[PDB]
Amino acid sequence: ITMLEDHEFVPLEVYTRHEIKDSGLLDYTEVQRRNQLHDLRFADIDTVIHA
Amino acid sequence: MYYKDVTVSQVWFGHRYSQFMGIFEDRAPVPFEEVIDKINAKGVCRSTAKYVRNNLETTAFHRDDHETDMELKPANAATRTSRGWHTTDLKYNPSRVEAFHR
Amino acid sequence: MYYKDVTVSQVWFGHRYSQFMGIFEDRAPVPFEEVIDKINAKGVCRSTAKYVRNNLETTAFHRDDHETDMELKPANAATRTSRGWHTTDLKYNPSRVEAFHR
Amino acid sequence: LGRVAIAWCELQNHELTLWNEARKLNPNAIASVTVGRRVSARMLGDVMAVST
Repeated sequence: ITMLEDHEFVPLEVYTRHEIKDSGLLDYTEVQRRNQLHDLRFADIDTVIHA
Repeated sequence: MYYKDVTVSQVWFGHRYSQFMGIFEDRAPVPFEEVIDKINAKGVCRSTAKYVRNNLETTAFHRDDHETDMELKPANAATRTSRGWHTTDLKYNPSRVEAFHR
Repeated sequence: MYYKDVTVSQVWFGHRYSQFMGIFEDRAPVPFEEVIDKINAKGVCRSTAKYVRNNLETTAFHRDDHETDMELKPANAATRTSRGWHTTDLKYNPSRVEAFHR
Repeated sequence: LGRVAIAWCELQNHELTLWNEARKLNPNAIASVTVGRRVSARMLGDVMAVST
């Protein structure tokens, strides 16, 4: 009679939540972030021209 | 992505102070020849955008002046922003003249 | 969120019947002083919107009239709707006059 | 299963006395079974003397 050896069950998952989220083509959060930062990045939202 | 944010705004200049009446924001493509010659090689871009909206061919001149080639420059860095580029930082608006829809 | 839905519309008034030619919907911020004084304390809001859009300072007067302090009132309750507020329920449109772009 | 193994070792060590008595009784059969082949045993004294 031989004792059953100790076993360690490492965490395992084919699809983590990060890659499950990245599976979708477009993410609304990222798309909206880029589209709303577009104005700030490619234009001046503070300079005021009066003439 | 090589596009020109063609935007046009109609502004009421009132008896005392200004007011908007519409901003037609649009994204316009650029010719293959423009990308090959001016964008990639010389690092510049034209002040005009020849493109087909609404089954019609249109061009818009930056600041409504004659054709010129602005020097393409990097965009100001914001939080979590990759490398972008834009020729103009401000946006042209009509000069104030009384009681005219400019 | 304290914003003013500045919407301006150009309407054709034909000899027989009317027709739209554009509705510039826009959301405009309000001054800190306006929020502190008129919104929180008196519970009212101005009929104008001092805000800078498209690198220009623009104001819109509600119903295109002189400035007044409209009384803020709760929005009509719809399904699964939280507590909102708005000064005006209708939206002003130009009076019909023949063969004019108003 | 460790309890089973301990009890089995105790069972062998505890039946060793029965096995000594059985060797004293029927040496031929006891020696044959212990060895694994049918053999004939004689007066052990203190250790079994066998012969194929």
